[PDB]
Amino acid sequence: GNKLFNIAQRILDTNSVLLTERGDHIVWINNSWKFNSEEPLITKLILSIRHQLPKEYSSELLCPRKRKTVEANIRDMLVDSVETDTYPDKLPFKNGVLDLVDGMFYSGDDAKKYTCTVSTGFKFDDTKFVEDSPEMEELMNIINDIQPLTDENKKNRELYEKTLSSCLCGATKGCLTFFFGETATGKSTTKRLLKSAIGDLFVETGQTILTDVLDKGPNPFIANMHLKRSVFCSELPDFACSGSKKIRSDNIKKLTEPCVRNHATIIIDTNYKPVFDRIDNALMRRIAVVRFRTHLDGKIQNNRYRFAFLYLLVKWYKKYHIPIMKLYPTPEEIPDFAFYLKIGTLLVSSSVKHIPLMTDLSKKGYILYDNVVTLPLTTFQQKISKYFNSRLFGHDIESFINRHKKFANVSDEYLQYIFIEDI
Amino acid sequence: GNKLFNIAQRILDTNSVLLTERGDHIVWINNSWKFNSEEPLITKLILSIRHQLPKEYSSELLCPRKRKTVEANIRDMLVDSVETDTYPDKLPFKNGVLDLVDGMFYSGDDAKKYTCTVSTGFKFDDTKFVEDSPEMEELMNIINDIQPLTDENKKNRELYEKTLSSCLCGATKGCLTFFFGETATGKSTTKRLLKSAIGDLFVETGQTILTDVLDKGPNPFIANMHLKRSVFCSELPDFACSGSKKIRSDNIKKLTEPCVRNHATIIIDTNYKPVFDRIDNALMRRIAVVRFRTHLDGKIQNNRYRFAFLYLLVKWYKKYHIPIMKLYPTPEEIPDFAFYLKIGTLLVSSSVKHIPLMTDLSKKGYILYDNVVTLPLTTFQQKISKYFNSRLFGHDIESFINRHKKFANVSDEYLQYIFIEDI
Repeated sequence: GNKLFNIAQRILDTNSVLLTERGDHIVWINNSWKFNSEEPLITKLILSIRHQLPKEYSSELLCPRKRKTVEANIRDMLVDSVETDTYPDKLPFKNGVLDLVDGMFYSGDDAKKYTCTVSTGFKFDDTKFVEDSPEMEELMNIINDIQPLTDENKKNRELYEKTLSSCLCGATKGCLTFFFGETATGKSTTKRLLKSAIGDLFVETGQTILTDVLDKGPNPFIANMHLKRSVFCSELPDFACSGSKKIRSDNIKKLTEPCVRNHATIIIDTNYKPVFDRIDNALMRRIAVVRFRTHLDGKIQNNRYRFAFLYLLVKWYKKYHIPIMKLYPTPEEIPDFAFYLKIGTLLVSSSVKHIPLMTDLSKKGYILYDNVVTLPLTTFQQKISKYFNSRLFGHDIESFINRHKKFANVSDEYLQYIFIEDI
Repeated sequence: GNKLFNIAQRILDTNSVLLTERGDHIVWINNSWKFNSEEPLITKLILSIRHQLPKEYSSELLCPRKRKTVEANIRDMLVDSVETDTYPDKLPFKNGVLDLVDGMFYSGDDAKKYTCTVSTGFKFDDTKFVEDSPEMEELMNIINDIQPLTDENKKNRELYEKTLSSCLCGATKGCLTFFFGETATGKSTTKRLLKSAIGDLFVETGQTILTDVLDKGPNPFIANMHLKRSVFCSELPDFACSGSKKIRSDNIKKLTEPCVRNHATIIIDTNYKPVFDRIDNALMRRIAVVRFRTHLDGKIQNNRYRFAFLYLLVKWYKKYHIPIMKLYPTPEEIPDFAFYLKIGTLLVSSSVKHIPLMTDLSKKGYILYDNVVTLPLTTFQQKISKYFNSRLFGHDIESFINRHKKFANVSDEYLQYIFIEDI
């Protein structure tokens, strides 16, 4: 056999080139995984790899024709595709990868076992990443001041922790966090703090994507989120005042779908209660709200506590986080949302069980027209007005009636729903 | 004579490369058929098959130039052309193919004779596939609880069994199926079972990109379904309220025929009565409805019932399904159709034989217009009111008279339809 095939076999044995599902080849150089298409990097690896080879095989990887032949031989013997960006339990660095399972830092060729195409953008240091230090002593007071240790907030505190516990674990988390508070309440103190802790992956924006459809075109806002670990909405549109675009909805549902991969959590800071275009029953299944009831900079700007802040995060991924990543929505604390569940509980549509009960509802004023319960117009309106405060609620009631004006005819105005309290 | 020519002849004799009359060659490598729109794979196949040859025709199969020469010789020996995915009774797995008419599993080169370019995405095994297991016992318990064998539901049960087994998943089948019943009655539980049974080939979609024209723009759905086996609509209540789009009948006609391969069954399931933009001839033929009126847990997540669902399906296919996948419509239980069927039966276009019979209709007050028998305007609006209630059927009557009226000159509009109930 010729020497070129043996050299190619040896290079493949020292596995450094992999084939992706897109048909491109990824190479291992400079302790990093390079993935490129316009510039072939195979020959560059061939030139550098010659040092750790027998001298007889060496001194031949100099004429470009030999390197081209070796590259062709390597390319012709790769038939199995592999997947990238797996193990959603470790995070990369400029010098290796840190595993959350045991807090150990793979470095050098140990990183080859993980196909991580991104990095935190800065070097990793084991120093200052300890459970006890002067920075360790001077910390966990800002959080306690910002997050009270009271029992009623304690669970909320855990929920407040949970977001950061899910901040870096990327498994296409569909959930929305709403940090509610006011000025100088410490909510902004955590702002950009993760940028000190994580960096590079931390990205923030305003309302540009909050009031528009991401499918508008090939904007960068639908390109960078494919690999970002987390995102953070900022600013205060103040939906209440005139001129706001309210909420462009279903964008959250669209982004919940993987691809079009996506592993960035979304956090929105608000000093006011938001106003939405509409409400769908699935919306309460994703959004959560965390409040703050409380109300020096250069040191954080120096990023002294970069490794120190990571340790309490590690403890938080130890707590309530190892088995599952699940985020539990809390629609109860969301205003303009309790009304929807209240009217849903008190009002039901045509079900299987009401078939005999119409016989009773006939004496309740419910006509049995079209084999369904029909209530005379404005009768339900006055019933609700007696069972509610009207005013702001009454406007929402009228809006819901307009949205669901289930009228068979223009002359025949009725409601297809059934009053629970009528029973 | 020429060693490379003999090698190419032997490789062709192995029957591993085929032409697909589309400018591309399919290659049988890694126990699977792969296309050639990617980088050429013939050289990879040659390098792989290298071993199964004499050493004399093995040593020189290392230089890329000789491999390219052999490939060029190989390309000149193909003048024929074969199709892909022709047999409709085969279900392709990752490690083999399952027969449906008989019941047997190929695994390896035995399955090479079948040209299938798709797979379920999961490897198939005889273990947990046979009967007499706790999983299948739970399986009949579940399907008997959800679908009782009562005489009321016996037709519903038989249509439901047919619809699941209606997917031979190998040929284009029309008659878009419909599922209606009470929600939260195990109807939604079956979609996860179907997802487990099918795997990657199963795709479900909600009401999105459905109420509009699917053909406009290069939509991914029309691009991917060419080699898909089962795609059906998700369970969503119909948007019959204010500010809601309607169901376009042109899309049904577009999807009922293969694109210029629609070998998939389309099912629309919901617990809410749909509404219709327009009606026309044969549209009731392409719709079939199965009632779901009649009314586990973590075992669905671990797909422990993934297997044995296929023995249920194949037993259904053996049960009265093997004489063709012909479907039958059920438009009786659909609104906007009963009155349409009645007016179709009660009215017929007048012919020459009805010309003298007009004299009898002359006793009823009908007047001939343009020396041809017809129905004068306003002389039948009250006639229809006798047969059908004005309040509900008046909108349908006015819509029909606005759509189809054969509006002639002023005071000469004519209706070439007679009443068979009167005569």
